[PDB]
Formats: sequence, C-alpha cells, structure tokens
Amino acid sequence: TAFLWAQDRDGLIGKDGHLPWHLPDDLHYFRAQTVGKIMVVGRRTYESFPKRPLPERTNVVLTHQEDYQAQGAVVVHDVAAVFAYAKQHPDQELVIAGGAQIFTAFKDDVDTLLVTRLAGSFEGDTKMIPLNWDDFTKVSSRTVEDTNPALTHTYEVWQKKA
Ligand SMILES: NC(=O)C1=CN([C@@H]2O[C@H](COP(=O)(O)OP(=O)(O)OC[C@H]3O[C@@H](n4cnc5c(N)ncnc54)[C@H](OP(=O)(O)O)[C@@H]3O)[C@@H](O)[C@H]2O)C=CC1
Repeated sequence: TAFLWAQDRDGLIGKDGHLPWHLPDDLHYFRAQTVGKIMVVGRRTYESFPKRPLPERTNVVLTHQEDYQAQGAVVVHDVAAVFAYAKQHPDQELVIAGGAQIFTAFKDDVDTLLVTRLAGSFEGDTKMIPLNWDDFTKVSSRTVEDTNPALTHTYEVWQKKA
C-alpha cells in the first residue's frame, strides 16, 4: 500500500476542507496514478474533491457509520478491515487520498510514502504534523521546474527502511 499526499513548504495542507491552491498539473498525475488501483478517501476529504465524481475507478468512501450511504465510493467504517482487504490482494495497489486523520492513524505503519513539496506557500488553519526521518527514507528524488516560482515543485518517494 502507498500513501499520497501534498503539503506546502511553509507547512500547510489546506483550509476549510478545501485546497487554497490549484495545481491541476500535479492533480492529473495523481489521478492517473490511481488508475487501475483501489484507493480510499476520507469523507471530509471527499468534500474537497475539486474534480468529482471519479468514474471508471475503484474509489471507496470512508465514513464513521456503515449504515450511512455514499455515492461513487464504497462506505466502510472499519479501519482495520480496509487494511486486511489490501493484504488479501497484494497484487492490487492501494493509494490513499486523505483524510489527514486517516493518514495519522496509518502513519505509524506505512509501506510506501509519497511526499509533494510546493515552492509557493498558502495561509490556512491546518498545519502538517512532524515527519520522522528515521522512520522512513527517500528511495529517490525528482525535480520539476516551472516558469512561476510557486509552480515549481520537487517530487520525492519514500519507503520504509529496516
Ligand atoms: N496533507 C494532505 O495531503 C492531506 C490533506 N488533506 C486535506 O484535509 C481535508 C480532510 O481533512 P479533515 O477535514 O481534517 O478530515 P478527514 O478527511 O481527515 O476526515 C476523515 C473522515 O473519515 C471518516 N472517518 C474517520 N475515521 C474513521 C474511522 N475510524 N472509521 C470510519 N470512518 C472514519 C469520518 O467521516 P464522517 O465523520 O464525516 O462520516 C471523518 O470525518 C481534505 O479535504 C484536504 O483539503 C486531506 C488528506 C490528506
């Protein structure tokens, strides 16, 4: 399983349950990556989905109550069950597009970590938590140069190391 997330250089992920900055460029990449794979997105996150719904994709909506019905994605209230499901299908890749609470709960045990850095900065009421360098290491790093300083960003991939 792999976790994909993006955060501002200053230390911001979003605000009012929405993305203050618009980067369709990076978003297209994320959408393409999740193609042919099962991904789980938190309900609060779903509210931020700027390009919804997401047809022709195995998306699952995460909610507190199993009884609650969600459209476009399967509703599961058991965090442990999702993990076991992925374990059952090792061949299938798992990608998580939030929410932050979900990220935190599964932050301690993640096989693949995806980190996106933004050259620009945005103001918001949500700040990203501290990252343990010892817990994870970067397998490789990629540099992307855009005309606008804010547009330019660096993409890196981290994996668990013994
Ligand atoms: N740095 C980053 O890349 C990330 C950024 N973000 C940003 O944050 C926003 C979402 O974060 P935030 O608003 O704090 O809320 P979350 O998206 O983290 O909220 C998660 C929701 O999932 C459901 N849920 C949580 N825990 C469980 C559980 N144990 N069992 C079942 N369902 C569960 C709940 O739904 P309910 O209570 O509504 O039924 C809960 O409100 C996104 O819209 C985005 O803007 C989100 C993820 C990652």
